[PDB]
Amino acid sequence: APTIFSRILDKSLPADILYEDQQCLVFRDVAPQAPVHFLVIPKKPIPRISQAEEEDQQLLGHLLLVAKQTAKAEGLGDGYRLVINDGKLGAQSVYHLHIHVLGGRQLQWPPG
Amino acid sequence: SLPADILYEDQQCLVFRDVAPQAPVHFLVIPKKPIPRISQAEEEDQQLLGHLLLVAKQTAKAEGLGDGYRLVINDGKLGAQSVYHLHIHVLGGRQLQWPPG
Ligand SMILES: [Cl-]
Repeated sequence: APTIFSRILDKSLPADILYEDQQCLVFRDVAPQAPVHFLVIPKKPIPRISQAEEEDQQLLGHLLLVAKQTAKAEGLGDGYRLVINDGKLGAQSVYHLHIHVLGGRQLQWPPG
Repeated sequence: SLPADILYEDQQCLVFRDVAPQAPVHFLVIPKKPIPRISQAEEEDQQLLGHLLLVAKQTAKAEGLGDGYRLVINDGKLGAQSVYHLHIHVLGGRQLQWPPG
């Protein structure tokens, strides 16, 4: 049942943590696709965005605000990209909701 | 473009097809409040931002994206942000690659 993010959350797998509160955790991606690449994850183990529900509204907004706050802290003033992958066609890696934040280089278009 | 290209509307947001699609399904979720960039959202926007994500995933289901899809928000020049109003892109109907641009 638990994904590897369970170890990130319980600190049994050391990670470069940029932000933490009782709702979420932000840590660097160890397979980075940009000079800055971090993940914002809820502590509630919502597996994918398609499985979020109305009761998650506050949490989801909080994740976006934390993403943009952390982007500022990481010096992404010239721009960045937020990405959420759902399921196989979305190339979702781990089945625990995560927002990717990529910056520090020019992002291309299309976005994959 | 036609009125039916607005896939969803409420007092908080509008959802409409992208006329320069990058996938067989490609639509855009925008707030009615004119937040220019995600980097300029503020704490007061918490509920609105969560609503936009829920609307994105609800509309993805309505558009038949049951095998996966991708949400993208671009900020500024390095993000390739193309209009200075907040847009959540939703892309589906094909395999999305990695990296995401
Ligand atoms: Cl954009």
